[PDB]
Amino acid sequence: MEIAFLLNGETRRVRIEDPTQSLLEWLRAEGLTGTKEGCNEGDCGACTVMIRDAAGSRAVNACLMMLPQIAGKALRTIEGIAAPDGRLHPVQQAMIDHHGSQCGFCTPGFIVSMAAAHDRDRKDYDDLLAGNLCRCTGYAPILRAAEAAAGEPPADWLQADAAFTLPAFLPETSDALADWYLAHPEATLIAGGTDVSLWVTKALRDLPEVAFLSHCKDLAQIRETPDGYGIGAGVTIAALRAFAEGPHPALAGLLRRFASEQVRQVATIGGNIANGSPIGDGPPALIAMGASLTLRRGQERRRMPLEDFFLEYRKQDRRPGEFVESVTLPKSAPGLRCYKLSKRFDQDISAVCGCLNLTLKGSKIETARIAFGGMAGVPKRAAAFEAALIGQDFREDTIAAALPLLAQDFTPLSDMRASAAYRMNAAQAMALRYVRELSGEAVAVLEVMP
Amino acid sequence: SVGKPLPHDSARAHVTGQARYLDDLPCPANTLHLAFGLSTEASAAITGLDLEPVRESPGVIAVFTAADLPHDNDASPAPSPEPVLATGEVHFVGQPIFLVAATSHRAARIAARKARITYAPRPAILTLDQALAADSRFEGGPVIWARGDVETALAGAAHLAEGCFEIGGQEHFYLEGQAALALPAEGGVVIHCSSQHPSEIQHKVAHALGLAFHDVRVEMRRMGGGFGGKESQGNHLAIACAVAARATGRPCKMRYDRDDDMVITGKRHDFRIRYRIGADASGKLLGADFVHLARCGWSADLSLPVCDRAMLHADGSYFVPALRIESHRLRTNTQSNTAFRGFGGPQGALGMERAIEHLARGMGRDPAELRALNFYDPPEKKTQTTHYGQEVADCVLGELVTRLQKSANFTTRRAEIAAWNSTNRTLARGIALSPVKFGISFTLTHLNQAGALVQIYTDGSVALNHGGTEMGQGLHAKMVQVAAAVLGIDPVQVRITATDTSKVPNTSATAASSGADMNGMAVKDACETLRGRLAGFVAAREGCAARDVIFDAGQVQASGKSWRFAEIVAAAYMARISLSATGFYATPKLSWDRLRGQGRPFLYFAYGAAITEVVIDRLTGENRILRTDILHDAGASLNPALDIGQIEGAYVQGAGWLTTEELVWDHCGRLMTHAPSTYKIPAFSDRPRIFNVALWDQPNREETIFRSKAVGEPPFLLGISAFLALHDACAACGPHWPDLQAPATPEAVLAAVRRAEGRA
Ligand SMILES: Cc1cc2nc3c(=O)[nH]c(=O)nc-3n(C[C@H](O)[C@H](O)[C@H](O)COP(=O)(O)OP(=O)(O)OC[C@H]3O[C@@H](n4cnc5c(N)ncnc54)[C@H](O)[C@@H]3O)c2cc1C
Ligand SMILES: Nc1nc2c(c(=O)[nH]1)N[C@H]1C(S)=C(S)[C@@H](COP(=O)(O)O)O[C@H]1N2
Ligand code: HPA
Ligand code: MOM
Ligand code: FES
Ligand code: FES
Ligand SMILES: [Ca+2]
Repeated sequence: MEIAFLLNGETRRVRIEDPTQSLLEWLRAEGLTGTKEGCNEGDCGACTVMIRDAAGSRAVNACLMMLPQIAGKALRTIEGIAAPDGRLHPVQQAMIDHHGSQCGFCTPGFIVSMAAAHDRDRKDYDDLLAGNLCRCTGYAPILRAAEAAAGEPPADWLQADAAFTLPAFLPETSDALADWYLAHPEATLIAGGTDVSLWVTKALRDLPEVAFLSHCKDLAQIRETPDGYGIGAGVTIAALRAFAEGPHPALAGLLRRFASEQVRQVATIGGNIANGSPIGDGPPALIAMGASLTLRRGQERRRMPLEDFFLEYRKQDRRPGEFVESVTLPKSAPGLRCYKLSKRFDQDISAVCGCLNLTLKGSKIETARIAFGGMAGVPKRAAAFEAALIGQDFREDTIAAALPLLAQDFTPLSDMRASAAYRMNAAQAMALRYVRELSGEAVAVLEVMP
Repeated sequence: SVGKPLPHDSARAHVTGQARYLDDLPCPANTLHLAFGLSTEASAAITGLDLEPVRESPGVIAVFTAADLPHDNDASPAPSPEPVLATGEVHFVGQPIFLVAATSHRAARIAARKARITYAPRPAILTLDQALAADSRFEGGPVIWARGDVETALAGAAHLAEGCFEIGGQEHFYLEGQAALALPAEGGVVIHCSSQHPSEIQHKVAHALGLAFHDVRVEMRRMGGGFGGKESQGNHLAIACAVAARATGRPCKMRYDRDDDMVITGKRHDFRIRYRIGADASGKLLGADFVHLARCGWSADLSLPVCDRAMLHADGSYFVPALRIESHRLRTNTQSNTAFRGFGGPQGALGMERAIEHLARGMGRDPAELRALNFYDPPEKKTQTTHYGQEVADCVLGELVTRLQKSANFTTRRAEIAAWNSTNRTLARGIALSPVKFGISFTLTHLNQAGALVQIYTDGSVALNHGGTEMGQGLHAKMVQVAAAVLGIDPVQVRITATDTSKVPNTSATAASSGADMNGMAVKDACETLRGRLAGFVAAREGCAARDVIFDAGQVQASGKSWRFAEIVAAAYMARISLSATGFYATPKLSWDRLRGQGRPFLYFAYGAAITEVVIDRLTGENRILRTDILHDAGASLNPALDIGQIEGAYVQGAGWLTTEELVWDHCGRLMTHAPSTYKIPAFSDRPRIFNVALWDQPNREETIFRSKAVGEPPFLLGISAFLALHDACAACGPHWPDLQAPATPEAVLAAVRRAEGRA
């Protein structure tokens, strides 16, 4: 198999024999030693590389990304951030000026993350560089550097890559995929790869029969249907957050703390849903807002409430030859709030994840849509708490009274993330949170002035 | 150019991605790759070892067992042996049992897991209570030091606070992992490795191969972070490569995968500290009785000097007329704990800080005021001594803290928080100030030495080499600045060469913050021998005294005439004068008895103070640092820019240790937090939203390299202020003592909140 791409301003044609090989490994084997390996788990951002195509330019993790995915794209690593003549990028110089490096090992990753950010005039550095771990500097000098280089024109040699092109199955369209997966039910489907590639790097697994869904535009669509928004499974979390900015600020506010920017750019909603994780952050949000899932078995097109998809741990309502096609969100959900709790705010998976969405018919609670992650082995609604809330007065004391029912709704687990007691306590904590927020009370720690 | 805020020596190379770390180095096509096969048992005898599926795994060239080792099987820096490969029995989950030599890094890793091992499990020792009950310890019984009579003082104490709290460990999480490369070179080997102590690497590799020291050469250019974790932990890999290379005939390279790295290597010693502290009616401290329960792991490593520094720093910043410490260095069937930025110091200090905080709260007094009252006295009666009997004739904390409180607007801010708290009931703010008194020097005294080698070439350029290693602390630039200052030339003329045991021998580790301190002097010595030669050459030529020959700004001046530096050197070359010189330094005034707990172990102390402000969530325990204000003493700083960097960095690491960073083992000794997904170091947004770092600018009293002070470790202790402010935030929940445990995770914060509130 043969793919092509623009590696640091020059076209490169590669003969793919091992489809599972990561972009990090390939580059370093090429002697492009500038991209570092910090963890091989998508967590630290030392391997941050800059890809470009029709969609624009973005920073991604080289260790998560597999080669076939960069076909027909413009890859720009650290050894290419500087101009052909040797002149340093505004980002690079500013880091030297503002002592943004110490040991240096995390610098290539930051420079790429900052350059890609500079290329799109993006300025939310907290969120932008959350996926970039530095253990030396305290981040303070890296912020100065970023701000100092922000008052500079974009690199033209980096913008020049835009004028490009204008063993493993790669479907162009959903039809092509549907036919193929129908005959190949045992195949390993790869969307973003931010879960699949961990099996190869950490679990040290081999994967025969592979397909790449990231080259399938009609699967990656956000369309407006009469009933709501039919969001395709190929849509990236970064994209879903961007869309939700308007219609659903609460999901967008939750997706901010989904993974990191380098992961959000390639991780998809279909991947997050088809993974079926009890700690997955997508489903608890979507279930709480009563979103419907759409499954496709070639031509077969089943529909269901998202919560019904998840049967048991490592068990989903998924037919052989059937793939997650799309979700459908309602046009509105103003009663939605989403609380993710973890040790650290950025780049840390949930211990407890509470999404609450109550309807009020003037003081009295009409509908209860309360969903949790990490409280079970499968994302589910708090049945007993929900039921015992219908018709009640919307005040703390009433909610305080129904709180114990959650201990009959869930039996939390203990591990390194949290103790079962705490998980239970924090689930009930999110209910008192929900009431206080709607009563116009200060509750969020992240919204506090220094 | 000492004092100038110049950049790091490889700043551009970092930014361009052209700086080489071990795994970046080019090496022969036949370079094999190595991986360990780890124990799945915390305490067991090995009954069966079938390595057949390992040998038959693809690409595997050699498989090694303890039996296959030609000589020494010891990697410990301690006098007590620690096997590189397990010898019939395993002592923790992750202990290397066998070594795999395969044609790729993946291949070896894959092959390592295909082991067939049978165990005869024995009872594990995982908690401190088990070790304490079963007497699983080191040094054969505890170490106890006492000054005066604590029991008598505490008996008649106007005020008293008792207490006990946990302090969790800390994984280094240097971005570049542990890594080494062995190159067989005619009878001997060359070792490239990511280590803080190349001289020990030589030592351990030599013994492993049965070679005299002059047959082993360690080169070390830069580390992608070290933080103490590379002071000894590198030994296992360098030995593995040396041994595999000897057998296979090929160059060998080994690097831990992140999960392997966190499971195998040690961490910061976690402590349980019990305290009894007593005060005056005026508020002066009478006595403090401390008990240190330290987790050392399955092996000694560097635990002995680590717990020694915990004790040495159990006075905090305060004069206590009577003080006792009881130090239990307990052995557990977990990872062998090691050095970590602060070296047991931050634990001892925090014990004193938690105690004095509790005391203050107990008598309803402002903690800041109480600490202020109980600092050591300023310079200029006989001088106060520490509990180990060392005079503190350099304590500037009274003056410093005052300055920092005014600049940070402390009193007003505190009141503003009081009001904010009383308007909120879901969110609570907290503010606290904590001081630092960190002693400087290796407590193992003979390690307080450094060497240098300087070359001046005929074109005027300079090659500078020393024993210290660059792990990102800006040591190399600092040395260049010293070298350029002494010679009277522009830093650009001075090039730093990689650390090399065949260039500068018998070096200590780059630790105890003595890197800049000692090596700086060693550089100075070598340069002054060089400057001395050229001055004497010019003097004789121009006819006058050498001390009248002036080296400055790349120019040499004598007899009203002035040459360029290069013009003198070429001339001295023609004249036949040696333009190569060594330099050597050893720290004076140092003498103390480890057992007696008496003497002068340190040359001077490094001081500082931090005011931290935070916010907590009463419902979950979620929390954020909102602002920090630091004033720190770097002496007459050698590089203010680099020094600010070190404080900003160290503070975040200190704070991080006492917040989101938490090590967790299971009921079987299996570390559960072994990936970055589970271990949570400070992320970008985690930085203080306002970060105010200012240097206390005042020369050292002792004769150190340009009156500067070691800034490497001391600012790490400033992270205590964050843990104290988190506690302060809990104090404003209810009337009860919160008893906040370290690390102060969301769960730990919620617990302490509910205690103060009195909710079960
Ligand atoms: C550093 C890091 C941080 C992370 N943080 C979070 C987090 O904060 N919150 C959270 O919820 N998750 C997090 N994750 C894990 C998360 O589940 C995935 O990263 C991502 O959401 C999955 O999307 P993907 O496109 O990468 O799926 P992939 O990795 O491509 O696939 C995952 C699984 O889903 C299957 N699959 C994918 N698409 C389909 C489809 N269309 N039809 C049928 N099957 C399909 C694949 O076969 C595979 O079994 C994190 C992962 C990493 C590495
Ligand atoms: N960037 C960076 N700074 C660092 C470290 C590190 O690994 N990286 N380690 C430290 C530790 S543990 C020590 S002992 C030193 C060593 O350098 P010095 O002796 O020159 O201060 O400073 C500290 N500063
Ligand atoms: O402070 C120290 N750091 C490292 N090693 C040591 N050995 C004695 N003291 C020390
Ligand atoms: O901890 Mo630093 O003494 O290596
Ligand atoms: S190496 Fe840490 S993100 Fe890829
Ligand atoms: S600078 Fe050393 S890791 Fe970020
Ligand atoms: Ca370590």
